[PDB]
Order: sequence, then C-alpha cells, then structure tokens
Amino acid sequence: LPPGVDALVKDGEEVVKGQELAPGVVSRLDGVALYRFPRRVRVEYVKKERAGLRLPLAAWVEKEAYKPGEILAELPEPYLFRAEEEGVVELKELEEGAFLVLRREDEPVATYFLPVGMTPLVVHGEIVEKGQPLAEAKGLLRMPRQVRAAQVEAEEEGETVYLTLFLEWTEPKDYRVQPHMNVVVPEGARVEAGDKIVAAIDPEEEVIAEAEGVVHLHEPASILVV
Amino acid sequence: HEIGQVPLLTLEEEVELARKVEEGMEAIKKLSEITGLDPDLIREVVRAKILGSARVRHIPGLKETLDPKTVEEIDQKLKSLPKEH
DNA sequence: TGCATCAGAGCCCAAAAT
DNA sequence: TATAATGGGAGCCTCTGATGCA
Repeated sequence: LPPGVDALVKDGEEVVKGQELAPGVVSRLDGVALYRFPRRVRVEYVKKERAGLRLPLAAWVEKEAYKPGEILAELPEPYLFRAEEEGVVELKELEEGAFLVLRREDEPVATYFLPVGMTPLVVHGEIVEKGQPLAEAKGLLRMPRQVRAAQVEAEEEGETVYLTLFLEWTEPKDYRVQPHMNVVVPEGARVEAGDKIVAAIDPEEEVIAEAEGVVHLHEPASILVV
Repeated sequence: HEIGQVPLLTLEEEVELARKVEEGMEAIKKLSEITGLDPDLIREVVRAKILGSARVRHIPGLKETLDPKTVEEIDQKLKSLPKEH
C-alpha cells in the first residue's frame, strides 16, 4: 500500500477477485483479506457522562432518549442559554456539538451539553458568573452525529425545561506504530485500562490502553489476500 | 531460480519473523517446565508437525525413535494441556 | 504415417612419454 | 557471535538411432 494511503477494505473482510483494496490497489483473487502491519491504531474510548441543558418550554420536543442526529428542539427566536453556576469553563468540542464543564477549585460544579445549532460564546478557560450567556441557540438544534442520549430527564421551572441528559459517546485517540513494534490487539477489540495494545522493545513506547475502549486499525503496511 | 521465488523481507516482515522465532523458543522452554519433557524432544515434535508428514526421522541425540506413533503420543499429550498452558 | 534434428557413439598398432 | 550487506559464469566430424513435428 502506497505510503500514507489508507485501505478501503478492513482486516478480516471476505474479498472477491477484482475488488479494490486501496485507492491504487486491486485484488487479484477471491479470499480473506488480512492487514499486515498497521501503522496507525485509532482507539475510540467509551465515555458515559451526565450533562445538563435548559430550553424554552415551547421549543423542545419531548422524548425519553435521543438517537444521534435526532431533532432536540426548534426555536422560534434565538435563545441565549445561560450559566447556572459560577466557574472556569473547560470547553471540550466533539466532531459536532460541544461539552462545557464549569469548575471551582478543581472540583467540577456543572457539566452542560451544547447540541448542534448552539454556538459557544465562551472559550476554554473563561471565568463565568451565574446568568451570563454560554451559548447562542438559533433555529433547529439536533443531536450530533457521533453522540447519543441514553436517558432524558426533564424538569420544568417557569417557562423553561432543564434536561438532565445521560450521554454516551466515543472520543478517538491515535497511536503511531513503528516498524520494530507489533500490534498485540485485534481489529474491533475491547480494551480496559492497563491493557496492552501495541508492544515494543523497551517498556516506554508501548501502547497501553488508557481507559475502556474499542480498537481500529488504519494504514496497514500491505494487505495479504488469502 | 528457486532462490528468486521467495521475496525479500521488509524491515517490518524481517522483525516479525525474527520476533516470532525468539518467542517460539521461549515457548518451548515453558512447555519443558510444564510437562517435565525434554526441550529438544519437544522442539522436534513441534518442528515435525510444521514441516509435515514428508520429513519424519530419528534425531541422533533423542533417546526415543521419532516416528508418527511417538510424535502422536507427545502431540496428544501437549493437546491434553489446559488452555493457558 | 514419413521426415528432420539431435544426442551419443565411434575414429590402427607397437615403440616413447625426456 | 551484531553498521549493512540478498540471483553465477564460460562459450567454437560421421553414422546411427529415438524422438518430437508435418
């Protein structure tokens, strides 16, 4: 496989003769394709966190859970979502959508979820006071493509709803594998904290799984079609 | 011409084979410990099964004649081991 | 079935051989 | 026993019989 080029088929996948393995590589025979030496291992780590939101009662659609992409609310007019605690902002941005985490000292005092359609008005490390706008929400706001809502609680205060969302999503981290290293973990494997992913000559440069997650192989050195 | 039919190794391919060879030797050591069986004898049974039925013969140092009867017994003794062994 | 092409088979004796 | 090293080298008659192609 040409350097930097990522494979079309995945390790283990049954393959017909003539099928395209890589952008410039076409298979000559039927059989099982096998990854030889993956250069980059992408591990999607499993995170389950409880985060809040407040919306105009008229703009939100009542559901017990939200699948990725599902419409969360439709706002007649632009709405300013405001902080309910004072703290410093830790902004953590997903593919689309964001998480916002307020902390005083180092103890987190609030965790907010900004779905898509909600533009942060704050930046990482900004000091905020109760009632000041964190994010502008304009038009239709929906769940991001990579993140779900497993449980949805709604409290009603005045003209607003406060959603307590139990959110589940995977955060990718990439690891580079050097020629003297071997991947000790299979494609689609589940790893816990401490589990070895890639092995090497000396204890450092080893890849140990940071927390719970699933493993994906990219950029193989070559593909062996058997 | 026969030499030219085996492709040369990539640095990656070379390290992989070398790595597996070293590890295989460490494995033979462990099987000696577990079973209380001769490491050399173990190596010939392992090697016999990889090379296939084609080559099976007595080795000058081994105390037992190495024939499909004896290699089946020892191979069946190895396969009688617990999963982690 | 009839015909080239090639591989393999042979090519004096005795004397001597410095 | 440890830089890396990865595919060789010389070459010059007649008849008979079997074998491989019209």
